[PDB]
Amino acid sequence: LRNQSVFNF
Amino acid sequence: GSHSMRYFHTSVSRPGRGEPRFITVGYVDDTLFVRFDSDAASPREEPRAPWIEQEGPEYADRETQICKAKAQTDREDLRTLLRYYNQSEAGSHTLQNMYGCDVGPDGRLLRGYHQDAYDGKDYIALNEDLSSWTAADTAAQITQRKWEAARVAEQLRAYLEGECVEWLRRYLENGKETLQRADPPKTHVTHHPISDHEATLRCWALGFYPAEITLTWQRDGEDQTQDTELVETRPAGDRTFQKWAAVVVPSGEEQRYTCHVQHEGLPKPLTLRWEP
Amino acid sequence: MIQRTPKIQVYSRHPAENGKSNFLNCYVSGFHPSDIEVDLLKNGERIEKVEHSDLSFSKDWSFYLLYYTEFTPTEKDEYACRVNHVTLSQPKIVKWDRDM
Repeated sequence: LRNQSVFNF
Repeated sequence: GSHSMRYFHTSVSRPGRGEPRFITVGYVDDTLFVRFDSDAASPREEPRAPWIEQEGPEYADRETQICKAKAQTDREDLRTLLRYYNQSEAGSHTLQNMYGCDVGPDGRLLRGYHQDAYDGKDYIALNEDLSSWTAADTAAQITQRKWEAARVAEQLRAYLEGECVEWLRRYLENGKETLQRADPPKTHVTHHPISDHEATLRCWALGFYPAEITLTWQRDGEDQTQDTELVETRPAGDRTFQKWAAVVVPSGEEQRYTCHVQHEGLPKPLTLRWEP
Repeated sequence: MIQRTPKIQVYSRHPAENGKSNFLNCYVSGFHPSDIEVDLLKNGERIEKVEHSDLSFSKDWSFYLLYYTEFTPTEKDEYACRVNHVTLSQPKIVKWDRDM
């Protein structure tokens, strides 16, 4: 199951 | 045995040829189980192992939505790194990310990972503590400061110790027929004269799974590390892997050389010699 | 930019037996950047409809791909893999050798 969180550089 | 789950992602910009291509694949050990390619006709995360289709269409839609959102974050991140590295908008660049978890035979978390690379070089990695960061340079330090302010490590730690471990255990049970079966190597030694004074002995391992294997040559019981030619383990295309190790031997000294094979699928290790 | 040239291996899925259907593989690995051109050749000519794996990478970030096609080996037919990459001045040809 993938991680649903979104992080930007 | 011990197991791993990994998601891999690659975005490659192509200025003047549309938007960056995004490809992500998931693995349990050396088994590919899901894929997504933004250049497909109707991009969706597609199953690549029979044990994942049983998860249902809500599972597939949630995964497809994550893939589409990561393709978009990656496109924004590629634009950000052009700024952080003072680069022109003309060249092609690459962003890679891997994350996942390793569990022991008892299913307990051994370690978690989350790491990124830009143009093939380390950019920023979550440390083994799942709480602090290693930034490769002053550009990645800007991302580190942003991620420290937003407590990104804590969020990753929760995922890695929680869903990553639980869902890996679930897939290991649902796919136990294949994921928990080690196929031993089928082995043989070949002999090839090179000149009238030397010949090559090649030790083969075929049809094994997982890819991890140890193939070595000994002469009179001494390891021949420096003199062994060892090809990279390579996929056969039917889930299994192949490898060989070769040594150049003086004519008539063949009997002194032994090939040693270690692999999880074997009743126990093999000692082989050139037979005829 | 640091670039890495591909390693290339050409081999069959199952041990080669003349007249028996098999798969011809060309594994390219250890390369950066990811764009690469791979052809499988039968008697020096490009084999049509060759398939390949989805792009993935190793722990050191280098890329790998498997290109493959179904084939029935014969004593007469020669097979090879032809690779081009930004690190190569000209395409590199690796012949299929049943012993490697």
